[PDB]
Amino acid sequence: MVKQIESKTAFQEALDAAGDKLVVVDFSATWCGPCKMIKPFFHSLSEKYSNVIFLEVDVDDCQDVASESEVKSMPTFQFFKKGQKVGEFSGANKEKLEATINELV
Repeated sequence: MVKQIESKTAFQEALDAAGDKLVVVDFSATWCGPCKMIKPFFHSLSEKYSNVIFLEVDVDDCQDVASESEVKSMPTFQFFKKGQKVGEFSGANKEKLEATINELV
């Protein structure tokens, strides 16, 4: 389903552990309306796409991770393959989320 990532070390470990699998990271804030709107879906997609690793980073708790990641809006989705960022977009756009998961593997 979804793993909460709570430090830069945990982030790097998850990217390393993923091997060749696509990783999708939701940079989110609990208070933010579009994040509330997408949250159950990000979850649903994670069950439809069971070979994809789904991560969440709370930007208010993990401010250093959010800074490093160059986040400026929420939700922001970043996509990784073998440690490399291969896609990114923001907004609670379910169609784009699911399609991007398919485009990147």
